[PDB]
Amino acid sequence: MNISTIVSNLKDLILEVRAPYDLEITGVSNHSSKVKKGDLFICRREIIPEVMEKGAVAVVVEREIDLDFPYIQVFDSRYFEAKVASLFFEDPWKDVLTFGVTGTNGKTTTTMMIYHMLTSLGERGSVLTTAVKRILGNSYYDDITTPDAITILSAMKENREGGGKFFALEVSSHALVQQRVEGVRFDVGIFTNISRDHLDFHGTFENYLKAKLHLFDLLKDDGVAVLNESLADAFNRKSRKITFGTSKNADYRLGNIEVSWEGTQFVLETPDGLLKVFTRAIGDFNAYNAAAAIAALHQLGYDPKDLASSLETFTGVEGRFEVVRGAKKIGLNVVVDFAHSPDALEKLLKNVRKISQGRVIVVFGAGGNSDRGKRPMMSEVASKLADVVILTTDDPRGEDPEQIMEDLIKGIDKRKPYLVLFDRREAIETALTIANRGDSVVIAGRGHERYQIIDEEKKVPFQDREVVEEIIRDKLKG
Ligand SMILES: Nc1ncnc2c1ncn2[C@@H]1O[C@H](COP(=O)(O)OP(=O)(O)O)[C@@H](O)[C@H]1O
Ligand SMILES: [Mg+2]
Repeated sequence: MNISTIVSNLKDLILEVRAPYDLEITGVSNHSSKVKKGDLFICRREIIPEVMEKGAVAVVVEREIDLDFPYIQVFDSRYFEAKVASLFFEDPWKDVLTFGVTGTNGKTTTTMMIYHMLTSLGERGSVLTTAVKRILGNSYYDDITTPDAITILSAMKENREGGGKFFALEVSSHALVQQRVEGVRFDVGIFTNISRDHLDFHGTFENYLKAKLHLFDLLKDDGVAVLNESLADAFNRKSRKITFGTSKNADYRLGNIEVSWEGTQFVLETPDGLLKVFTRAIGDFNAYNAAAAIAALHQLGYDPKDLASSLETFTGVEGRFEVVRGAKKIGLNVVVDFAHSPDALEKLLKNVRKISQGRVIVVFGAGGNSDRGKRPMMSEVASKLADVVILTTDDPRGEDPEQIMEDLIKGIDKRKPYLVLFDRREAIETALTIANRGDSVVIAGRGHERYQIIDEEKKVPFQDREVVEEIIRDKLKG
């Protein structure tokens, strides 16, 4: 990539070029920590001198630099980033069936199903969500809540070069703001749901919604919008719509949801046929995720029946309704989830409620340095929908843990039996003991998380699911 190529292709973003038509560019980077030699560095709104010695050929910037150094000055750094990136990796999206999945809820599950449902129906590609990155064959499991434009596009160019014709990507409501995914074009576009409350919230609801529709700008004029029925009319653009839902007039229409410890069983009316679907993952919410997929997928002449038979193998996402099926070995069934909203909490308990023929006991705490006030109402939820509530320490990052517990304690209905134990290890041990023949013990807050973060920097090992299994191995022992 010449600078001549950049300027040429992307001229209108660029305000002023003070740089040789020459400076071949070898890579792109956003953090100083990460600069290679020859890369172009993009300075987001002192460091300039630093990043140049580290080996930077030139630097993008939003205001006048005034330094001896080769620099493209742009109208909007962050946008520019996306766009450049798309070039330097050479638009990896044209060659690969790309999927973007946004919504308030169900991003990860829906994306992961797509992923699973393609590999499983034979095929090779790549997924990239919050919870699971699989870069080609590799499941490079690691640090992916802080990806930018370059990291995503990077990872789509491994996919294509390594010969996969599809990339399944979760489009965070966050990420549409960054503009992380602005240099992309998607072949399909799933929009799962939208909350009218004050979950996932920026402005009013219209600002909240509009920003989530933007995805469909970023959509190939070839490809399709896969929409929730309840958002039918909101679709302000002019492209292919496929609806799903329960209304009798949605393109794909899902029916008799039947959640049980074997999983969600539902019945989906495709607009050419009709079929049983069984996912193994538990939760009624899992039917609008499944439906959204069998739609998007089958909107490319994949035989439905066969797609539907895919979902059978899908056993949820690690840390999301993870049943410790290995607990029946005692006398109990145990659920690990990650719920850190009043909301996910409620959904969970209702589902364990439906599915559980017995008492439901809930171990949870709250994370340091999220909302301080959404805390006592998290307890409020659990105080209602659960027979016994065991309150334990979570990841009190910065926060002093006993100054979290106070905040949580207010929402507990003091009339019902609640129990407070500040050591997660003992909370869990206890709940297993006080719970009976065939009760359900649910542990929330953490999920697949691998350490408990007490100190900003000082953290001990604690895998929620595993400690459970540990205590069970120990009880059975004697
Ligand atoms: N279609 C849906 N409608 C309502 N709630 C959902 C849906 N899909 C998932 N959820 C719930 O929302 C929470 C987060 O969903 P998740 O699959 O993690 O998407 P995200 O990655 O956007 O959080 C989960 O605890 C789950 O119970
Ligand atoms: Mg998420």
